[PDB]
Amino acid sequence: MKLKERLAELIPQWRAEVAEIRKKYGNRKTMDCTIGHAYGGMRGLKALVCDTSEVFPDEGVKFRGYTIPELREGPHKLPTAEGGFEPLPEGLWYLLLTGELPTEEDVKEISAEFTKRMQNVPQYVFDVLRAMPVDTHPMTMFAAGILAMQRESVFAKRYEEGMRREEHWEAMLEDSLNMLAALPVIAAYIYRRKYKGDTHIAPDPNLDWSANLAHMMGFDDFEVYELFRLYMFLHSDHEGGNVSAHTNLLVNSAYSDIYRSFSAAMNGLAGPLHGLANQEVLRWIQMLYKKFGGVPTKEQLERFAWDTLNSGQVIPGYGHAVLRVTDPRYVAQRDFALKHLPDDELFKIVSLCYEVIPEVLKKHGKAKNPWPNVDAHSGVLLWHYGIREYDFYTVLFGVSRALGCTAQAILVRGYMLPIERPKSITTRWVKEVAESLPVAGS
Amino acid sequence: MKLKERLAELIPQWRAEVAEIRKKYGNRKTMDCTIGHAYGGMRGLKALVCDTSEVFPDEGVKFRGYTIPELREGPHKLPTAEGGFEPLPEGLWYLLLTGELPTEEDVKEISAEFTKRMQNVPQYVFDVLRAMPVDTHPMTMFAAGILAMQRESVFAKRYEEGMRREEHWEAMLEDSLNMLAALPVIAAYIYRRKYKGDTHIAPDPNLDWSANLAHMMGFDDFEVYELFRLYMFLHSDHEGGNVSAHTNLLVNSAYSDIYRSFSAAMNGLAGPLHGLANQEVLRWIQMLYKKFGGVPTKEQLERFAWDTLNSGQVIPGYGHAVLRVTDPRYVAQRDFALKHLPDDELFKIVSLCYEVIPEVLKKHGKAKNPWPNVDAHSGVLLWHYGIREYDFYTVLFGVSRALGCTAQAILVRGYMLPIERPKSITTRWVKEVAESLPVAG
Amino acid sequence: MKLKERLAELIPQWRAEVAEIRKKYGNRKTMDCTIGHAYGGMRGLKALVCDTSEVFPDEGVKFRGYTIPELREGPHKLPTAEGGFEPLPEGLWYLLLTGELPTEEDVKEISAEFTKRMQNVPQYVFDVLRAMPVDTHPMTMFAAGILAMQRESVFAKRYEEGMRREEHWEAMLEDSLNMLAALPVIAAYIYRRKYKGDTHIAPDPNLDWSANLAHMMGFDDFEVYELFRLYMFLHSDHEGGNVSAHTNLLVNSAYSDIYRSFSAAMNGLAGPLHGLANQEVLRWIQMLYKKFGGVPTKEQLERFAWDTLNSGQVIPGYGHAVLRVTDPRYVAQRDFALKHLPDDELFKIVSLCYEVIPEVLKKHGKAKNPWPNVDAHSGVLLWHYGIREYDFYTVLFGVSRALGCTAQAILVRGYMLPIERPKSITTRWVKEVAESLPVA
Amino acid sequence: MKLKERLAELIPQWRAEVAEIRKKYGNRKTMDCTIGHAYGGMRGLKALVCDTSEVFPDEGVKFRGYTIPELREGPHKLPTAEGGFEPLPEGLWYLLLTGELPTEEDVKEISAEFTKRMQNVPQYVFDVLRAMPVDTHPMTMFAAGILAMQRESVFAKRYEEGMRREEHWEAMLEDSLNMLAALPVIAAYIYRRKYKGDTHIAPDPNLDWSANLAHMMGFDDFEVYELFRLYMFLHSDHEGGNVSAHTNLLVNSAYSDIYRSFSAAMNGLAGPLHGLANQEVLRWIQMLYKKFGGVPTKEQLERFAWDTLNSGQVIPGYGHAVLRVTDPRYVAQRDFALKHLPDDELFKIVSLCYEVIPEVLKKHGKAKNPWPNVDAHSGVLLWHYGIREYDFYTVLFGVSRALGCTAQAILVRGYMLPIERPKSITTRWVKEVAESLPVAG
Ligand SMILES: CC(=O)SCCNC(=O)CCNC(=O)[C@H](O)C(C)(C)COP(=O)(O)OP(=O)(O)OC[C@H]1O[C@@H](n2cnc3c(N)ncnc32)[C@H](O)[C@@H]1OP(=O)(O)O
Ligand SMILES: CC(C)(COP(=O)(O)OP(=O)(O)OC[C@H]1O[C@@H](n2cnc3c(N)ncnc32)[C@H](O)[C@@H]1OP(=O)(O)O)[C@@H](O)C(=O)NCCC(=O)NCCS
Ligand SMILES: O=C([O-])CC(=O)C(=O)O
Ligand SMILES: O=C([O-])CC(=O)C(=O)O
Ligand SMILES: O=C([O-])CC(=O)C(=O)O
Repeated sequence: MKLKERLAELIPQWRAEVAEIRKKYGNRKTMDCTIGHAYGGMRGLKALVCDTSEVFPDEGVKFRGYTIPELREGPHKLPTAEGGFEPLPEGLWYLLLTGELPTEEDVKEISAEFTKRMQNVPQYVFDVLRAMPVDTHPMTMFAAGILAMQRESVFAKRYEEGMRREEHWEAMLEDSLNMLAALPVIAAYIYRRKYKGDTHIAPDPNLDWSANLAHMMGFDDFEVYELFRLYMFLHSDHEGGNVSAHTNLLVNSAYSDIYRSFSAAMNGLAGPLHGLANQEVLRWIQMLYKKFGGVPTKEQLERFAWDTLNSGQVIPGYGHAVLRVTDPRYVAQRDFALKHLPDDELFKIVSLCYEVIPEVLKKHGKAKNPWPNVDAHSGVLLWHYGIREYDFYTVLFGVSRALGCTAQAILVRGYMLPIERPKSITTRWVKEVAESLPVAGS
Repeated sequence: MKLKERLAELIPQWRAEVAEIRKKYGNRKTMDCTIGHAYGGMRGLKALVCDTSEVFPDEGVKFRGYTIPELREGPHKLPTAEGGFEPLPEGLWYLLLTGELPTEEDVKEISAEFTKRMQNVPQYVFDVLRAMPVDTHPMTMFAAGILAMQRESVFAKRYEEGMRREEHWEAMLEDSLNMLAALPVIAAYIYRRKYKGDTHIAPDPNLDWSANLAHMMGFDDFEVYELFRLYMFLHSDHEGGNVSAHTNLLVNSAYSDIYRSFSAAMNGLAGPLHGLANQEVLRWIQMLYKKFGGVPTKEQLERFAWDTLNSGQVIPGYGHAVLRVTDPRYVAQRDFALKHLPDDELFKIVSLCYEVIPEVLKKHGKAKNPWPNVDAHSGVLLWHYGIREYDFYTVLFGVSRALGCTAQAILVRGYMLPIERPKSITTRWVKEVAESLPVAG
Repeated sequence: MKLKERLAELIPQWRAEVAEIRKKYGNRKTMDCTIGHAYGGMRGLKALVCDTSEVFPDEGVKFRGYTIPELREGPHKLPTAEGGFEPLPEGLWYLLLTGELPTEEDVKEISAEFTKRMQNVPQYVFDVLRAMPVDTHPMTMFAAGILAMQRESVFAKRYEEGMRREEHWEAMLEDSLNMLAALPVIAAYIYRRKYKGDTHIAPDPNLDWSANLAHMMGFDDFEVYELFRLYMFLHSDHEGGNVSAHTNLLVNSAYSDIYRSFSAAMNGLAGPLHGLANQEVLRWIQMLYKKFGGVPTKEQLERFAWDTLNSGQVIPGYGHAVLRVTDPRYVAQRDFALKHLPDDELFKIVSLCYEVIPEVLKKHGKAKNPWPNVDAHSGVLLWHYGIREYDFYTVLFGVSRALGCTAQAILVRGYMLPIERPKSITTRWVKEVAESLPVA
Repeated sequence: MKLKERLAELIPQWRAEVAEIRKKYGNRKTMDCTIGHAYGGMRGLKALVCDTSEVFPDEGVKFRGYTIPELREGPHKLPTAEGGFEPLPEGLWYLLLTGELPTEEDVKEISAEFTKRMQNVPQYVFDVLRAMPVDTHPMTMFAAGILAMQRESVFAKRYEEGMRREEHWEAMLEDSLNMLAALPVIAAYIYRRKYKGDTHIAPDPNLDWSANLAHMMGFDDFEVYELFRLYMFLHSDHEGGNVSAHTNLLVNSAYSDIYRSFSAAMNGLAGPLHGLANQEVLRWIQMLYKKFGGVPTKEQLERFAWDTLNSGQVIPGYGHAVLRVTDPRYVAQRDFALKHLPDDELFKIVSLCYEVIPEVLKKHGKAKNPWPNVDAHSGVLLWHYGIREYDFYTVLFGVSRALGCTAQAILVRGYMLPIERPKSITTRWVKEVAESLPVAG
């Protein structure tokens, strides 16, 4: 498999380079660590490594150096499905792992690997899923189902039998192949059992990964396959500092396998502060629609935005700190709606918003960035094609972000990064010492 | 419950204090952040707040200011079971939450809440546990059963009903009582199914929390109860920077409830680098006894230690970097053995090790610490009484450590600390800019 | 446990005696092995060892030298339940193992050990039984339940860890205590699921083993407790050579643990020539009662007996492989019935058969034994007290016969007897050499 | 089906021949019965009839007069798979029942019958299997599933309804066909659940019986299919007197159906001294290999054999109750290894064992047969092809041995042999009487 033969060459180089970076430049200072950082969620503190994606506050997130547009269209385009436009997550994943663009064949090998292993979800994983009351939240069911599959972990097995640190990444790749293949199956199982009368649709062995997720949920239109593919591409990764990506690295750092690290990560993604934005945006949009008995005019939408902001509320999906431009992930999805559903009422509102809202956020002047993010666009897309089960949206997210998390975990284990072990401090000590302490600088 | 009425008075005070500390001293620098932290798992980086316990290099861990001697023996001794000597975790928990020492009444209220609530483990939790093949690792079973119980989360439900941040700690507390009550039942269920022929022993409503775990695992000797109480006490908390306590805090920072954070924390505990040390020690002691056909002499042990150190190995249970004195958690456990099982042979090796290994580690001069930690003593105690299922040792650990994780989670949600969102950096950026960075100093 | 302390003395002794026998007398001839033996199910062949019991053609079974009357009536009467008359099987089991008569206190130890270990049937055993469809034959359910419990086998675990032959008996004893405690629980569960609407009754912790089976099956009655005690006493053991006992020895001889060897045995007891006769007697008694609208005359019964034989059938409950006199196991149940239900009409038919059928069978002139065996009497007792689930009768048998199976397997492992592996022969060889062989 | 048409003529002939023999040659003496026989496991005592096969002390097994070479290569080579070399068990079975060598067409009739009925394993058997904890030994799982399926016995249903003794062999044949079809499915379910992540592969209707078992286990190489064919053939049958065959006859004799008689026989095969030796052989080789970190010297193996003897353990894979020479089932398997895997490490240890272990057992002086048996060789063959789960090896044996068990049960109910019921004797009797008894010569 190209993906592995390649990683067999690159990872020992990278390991040597990281060893060199630690020895030679370990003592280079990047910043001051303050009291503020400890009480402030480490916000700003350069504490983590991640090589799969990087946010440039001018341009947006980039995957191994490449912009999102570049990878969606033009000579840098990632391989599609036969007769498709949208880039397959399978090829995206190859990129995150190798830093290199995959060929057509490279991607067909990953799709085949995911397809073959998609048949190897253990029966007991379903037994476990069926044991959970049906009204359990989908993110609980999802994480639990992932965790139960831990019995099949090749990393745990091999760790216990005795394996060199040099082989960690190989076992992590093998487990990641297995778990990634499992996720559409588990997710679909949950979807079907909760929402669609407990009727189960098997994988089609001719579909790519994302499309199979759609097929197994019960959607077979070409457009939905294309949506799923795009969705999975865009949401795959976003640095390592978000709660879910961080949890993954943290639990991985103790040599806990991907089933443990990833399911932990999902427990994190399930949190209301990490995993709900998509849904809140959508719910808002639909409230607008109900309020104005249809699409509002440019004027009505300005009047509403002003009243929202003046009673101290936020406009969902707009105005998050890190960027200073429009999220490429938003732009990609706008592009998709304009092509395949331009006359959708709820999307018209989203389109009106893209025109109005940043003009209102600029003249209100409370947001240093007035532009939308990826979560501003996704909801209407799902809803249009009849995926209307808000709670489940976070599962879809989780399915995508496993691309990032597995790639990251394979790499840091390839690099042989040590256990994540910050130092906590007590308020007792803060109060003892704070006066004696230098201000940030000197 | 006094604990609640008390937290009602204290947590607003602590919330206002922490606001003030952030405003007035946020800009105070504690240390240099380096490349080395980012590629070194943040070793040393004062990035977290934990007010439940603190490690002093020259004394050991302290719980809310108080040493282990103070609480176990000393002038501030925590309430025991009737007839008992060892401190009840129920009172330690009270202390971790309030920073104040419990009365006998306070401990009984907590004991009584854990007992009542021990009857409220949903049937579906057992269904889930049973659906897992019996040869599944017990820490996977443990974390999965806890996670399944997420459906009963009061936090989760109240968050969606819409609730002020001001009330977070109350929901966290409620869930924390339910979960803690459930942990012994889940852990016992796993033990009985895997190791004891799938026969199930119900909670005794007259036993404290620790004892009930022993009871439900099928051990009713007073000494065993006393061991369980001590164990649960010693292992309850060790700062917030360790993987499990950190995982707990991290996932909690997203407003995920205690079942999600604690199950996640347990996935980290399951990690070979975090959860196995007392087993490794015990097997080490067990190998010595096999090798010398009994307790080695001073001289056999010294040779074997020097041989060990001269092939680049470490001696398990000894020579950890943070302490510079013997871990008081080790001392308390040695005190227990000397008193209750002094002729146990594996104990005799452990005790001999206490004399011999520090001397060999001083002479060898490589260790900045020649002394043992908790993990060097805990195995032979468990094994003495017939808890011999190595893999399950991490579950006992987990049960104890829930006392600390719950306390820390209740607290930081009282404080209303924000989400944990550090910044990641690229090797690409480091390789570019490293040469142009100042050196720390 | 006195039982163990005693076996700890006795088995080393017996093992040395058996060694001595094999060395000094191994080549001592007992009988001729013939072609009839090989094609005739080994009838008469002294091929096996059993020290628990011996079946005398002209006297009946003896348990370690002691007759049923000796142990039920006196002058060597075993301990009873408090206020009971019937011997407790706990006491019989003690005697089968040691060859010594138990004290009262020795029997309470065993009762208390069964009661304690009764609480230790694994949940997964029930899981297994519930997965069997409810119309499954109950002997199928029984053997499966026992076999599933093989996962808790101490012999199996210890064998793998490494143990010398001398230690086998101790592992066999531990498993036998666990399994024997389990059988009443498993039997009751099957009974209650099949026949009593799937409601389940726990062990009562102040009942002996036999009476706990009755209790858990739903019958709380002194006479019933007494019947079960007697029943379990009587079917306990009957030499080494019957199909169930022999199956147990055979599978045991390859170092398979008691769950394997006993479940195998129950597969054999489930067989129509070994375990169904109780039932066939009852049905035949009920047929008589229906035809003649009550208890028949001696004339009506004789006709019906002749009509049974002319239609090519056996008269059930009569005859035996080796017995040639009235089975003492029959007589003991006759005494029970005379005492507790002498006006019961089915019983009346059974009693009338005792006077009439032996004459019929003597004249018929085929049967080598014209007298009743145990199976002639058991059904009408069970039926009288409200146990009417015919197929389940063989389970009760199974629970009892466990007593002798456990004792024998423990002993033979104590002795360290080797694997049972006789030589087979072909019909081709026989045909070629038969003329040249000597006669016996 | 030719098989049945042929049995319908042959069995009445055999029935009558038997009846005549019982009548005419009942009192023919074959040998003396001794105290030795009663206390020595009947060793040598001609106490059973078997017509499928006969084990010669000095040559090993013959199936209906034919040797293994004769049927595998020799002038009377059984039909293979298309493009195959190894003989198919389907044809050996036809030989066992009829005494006649099958055609191509007769073997395809049986293969097709197995294939068709492979689909008819009830759902409840799989429910029973899953109800068992996954760490249950395979041989217990195998026996239990077989036993659960007793519900579908035609013989037990027809017996309960009233059926003549003459229709017995017919009901036994119908049941055997169904059960034999079931055993690969049942065996493969156990293999998959325990060892391959609880995913399940359906039968392939284009495969013969042995190959389909591999297929359903997860192994599809031709050489693997060939190994299974040879394996199922070699372990089919071995006289009446082996513990499994005899347990089957014993239970059969009370009119218990094949599901009861064969599950019973499997509880006997599971014994360390019987079929479980194929597992024990590999466990023993493993301990060897670990002790000397690789292929040991002659001296190291010598020392190792003796240490197992001196610790009161058996050396698995050597010895036999009738064999007094190297087992031709062994020689056959060696042949297979030399051809297919001559350089395998484990195979080298087995080859070494063939020189050394007989030498040890001669000097030790107790074994009547110092040479290897079938179970010495079988494990290494499977291990080579990636079937390394040695606890499963006795299940494969069982699937094969069902062939012999079914052939014998059908025949003996055709002959109408009676219940097996030898006489037991007491030790008390032996003491009193022994001095008076004649010495046998
Ligand atoms: C069932 C099958 O498929 S094949 C054979 C069984 N499988 C095994 O490899 C088990 C190991 N082998 C043995 O135990 C024996 O050879 C068996 C199982 C065949 C038993 O057969 P027996 O006829 O009782 O053996 P044999 O007549 O040689 O026994 C005489 C003595 O030799 C010993 N002996 C025989 N084979 C072995 C052996 N492989 N290792 C150690 N001791 C042995 C016996 O234990 C006995 O010792 P004892 O006098 O202290 O009781
Ligand atoms: C138990 C039993 C099967 C043993 O049979 P056995 O060892 O073959 O007995 P015998 O040596 O007395 O058999 C000789 C003949 O008498 C016949 N016979 C024996 N008992 C008989 C009976 N109760 N009714 C009719 N005929 C009988 C046999 O069928 C045989 O007939 P055959 O010569 O036509 O073949 C036999 O006595 C019998 O069939 N009994 C009835 C069933 C029963 O109640 N069994 C309980 C067993 S504890
Ligand atoms: O005891 C532990 O788990 C280690 C620990 O607390 C820490 O390093 O902070
Ligand atoms: O003894 C026999 O063979 C038949 C019998 O009565 C029994 O097994 O109890
Ligand atoms: O064990 C026996 O006696 C004969 C046999 O099956 C065997 O070698 O498998």
